[PDB]
Formats: sequence, structure tokens, C-alpha cells
Amino acid sequence: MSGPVPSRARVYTDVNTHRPREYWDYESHVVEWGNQDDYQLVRKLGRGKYSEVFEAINITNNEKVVVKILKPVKKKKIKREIKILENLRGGPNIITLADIVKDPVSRTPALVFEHVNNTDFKQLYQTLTDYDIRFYMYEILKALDYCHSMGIMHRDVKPHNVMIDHEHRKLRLIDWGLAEFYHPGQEYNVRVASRYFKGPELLVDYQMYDYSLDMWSLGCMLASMIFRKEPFFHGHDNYDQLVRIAKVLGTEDLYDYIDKYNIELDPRFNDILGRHSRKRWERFVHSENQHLVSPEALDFLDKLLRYDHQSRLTAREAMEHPYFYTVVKDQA
Ligand SMILES: O=c1oc2c(O)c(O)cc3c(=O)oc4c(O)c(O)cc1c4c23
Repeated sequence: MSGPVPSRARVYTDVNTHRPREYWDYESHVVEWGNQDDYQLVRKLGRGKYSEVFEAINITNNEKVVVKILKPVKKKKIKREIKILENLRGGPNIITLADIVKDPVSRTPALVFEHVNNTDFKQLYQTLTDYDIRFYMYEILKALDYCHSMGIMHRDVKPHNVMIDHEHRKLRLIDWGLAEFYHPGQEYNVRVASRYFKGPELLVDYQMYDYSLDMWSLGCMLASMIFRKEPFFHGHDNYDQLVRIAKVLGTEDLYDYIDKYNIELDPRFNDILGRHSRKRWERFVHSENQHLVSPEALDFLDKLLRYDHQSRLTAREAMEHPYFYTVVKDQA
């Protein structure tokens, strides 16, 4: 009946605003295509959605690389990823776009990324130590703070998008194919991110979201890691996703969130959330995960997983949490 209350990023609100138009205007951006023959496809890695990736080698200098060929997708979408990748290139822990080559495989070309010898995310989880997790979480935070400071929301933060070469302690945040430029007052598509990592704002159709979305997804990751339940919030659909969350954060804070921003609750919700108390994080601590848990980790996770997007810690203040006190601190 009314309408929802507007919202804006609590930090880096207008980093794109006064930057040259070329920076964020990706649909008019045109690319100087690299050469397809410079790379030799060696093996097909994994199995990608609307895109297939391969292990490969640059013929001109035998450097190992990963070629990502794009499938039947709209131009402006390819441009968006390319433009975002080029802009963030050089930033801490951001995957480096080594090249973009033209190839008539389906009206779509290919993206060349630096090679990351990452351990199968599924087996790696099970071998990390308390320090490894604090270290890696810190590295991801560096990537988010930098990208957010460069005006980009990743929108698909999850274990599958964090390549980790554990032997080299090298970490890269990948798949910027859903990333978007933040503009205050803008209403974005709530599709983005994987179900299990979607912030409440996406689940209740709140379109004026921001960088803080990535912080919720990061929280879901953290939770799955320290508690060893991957994923932590496992819902069946958007509606069930929020229910899984409420069974932990409670329903009261959820109801307070929707009222604060005057959110139109869909018929499918009024009776599905029910009534749940706020559960304590210590409840999920058992003999299989206690070594990756600590009071600061719990306090940290608690400041990340908040219904209200504006209340969640920003990447930078997350890096200032005691949870990361032990982590290196050499700043270089
Ligand atoms: O930069 C990437 O490196 C990768 C890999 O090294 C890999 O082994 C598998 C993948 C993969 O499955 O999907 C990807 C994406 O959708 C994407 O946008 C970027 C990358 C990968 C990727």
C-alpha cells in the first residue's frame, strides 16, 4: 500500500558517482580482443553453468592458464564482467584477467584467467585449521573491501567462488559474472547469489541493496567453515531459505527488519516463518568443530549475520575484529 523505505550503502556510497563515465558504463565499453591461438586447451575443469572452463597453456610463453568460454549470453553481460574484471585487476586477492580472446564458438568469446591450483573446495574444508580459516577469511575481506571501495558488489560470494591454492596460501575471489556497479538509490535484481548465500533482502524482495549483501554471504561461508555444516542455511526455495535463517537468528528481528523498511510481505510468508527464538551460536559447537571455534569467531559471525543489511559489519571493520588479531599483521 505504501512503499518500502529507501536505503543506501553505509560506506563507499558514491565511489562511482564522480568517477569518469567510462569506468562504470560497461554497455558502451568495447574490447580489444586477444588471440585465441595463443592458448592450448588441455583439460576441461569441473562443469560450469552458462560457461565452460578449461585448464590451458599460453603458447607464447608456456604459462599455465584457465580459459573460460562464454555460452549463448547477452553482450552487455559479457561486457559487464570484462569491465568489472579490468577495473579491479591488480587489487588484493581479485582473480587476474590475463586476457580476453575472440572466438566464434557461439557468438561468444573467451576469458583468460591466471592459473590457480586450487584444492577441491570439498576436501579442503575438512583439513583447514583455526588459523587457516582466520587467514583465508582475512584474504577474502581484502578483496571485498577493495572491490566495494571500487564500487563493485560481487553478488555471488560462496566457497565455489573462492579459489584456494593452499600449498601457496594463495586465495582468489572468482566468477564476477554476477557482479554489478553500485549506484545509490538503484534497484537491483534480487536473483543474484546462490540460494544458501542470499541475504534476507534478496529473500524478501528488497531491491535497493548494496555491498552489505556480500557480507551476509561471507557470514554464511564463515558459519559453514567453523561449524562444518556446508552449507549452514540450507533452504529449498527463497521462502524456505528465510525460514532456515529465522530458526537461528529468530523471527522477532526479522519482523523488525521488514517493518523498519516497510517491506510488503508476500502471502507465502505470513504463516511460514512462524515463531522462533534467537538460538545461541555455542549450540552448534560439538567435537567435530570446536577447534575452529572461539568466542571472537562467534562474536564476529554474530556481527555478520544480521537481517538488517545496514547493521552488518563492513569488510573493513570486519578486518578490525579481534578474530583476526592473530593473523600475520605484516601488512605486506
Ligand atoms: O577464474 C576462474 O578460474 C576457474 C578455475 O581455475 C577453475 O578450476 C574452475 C573455474 C570454474 O569452474 O568456473 C569459473 C568461473 O565461472 C569464472 O568466472 C572464473 C573462473 C572459474 C574457474
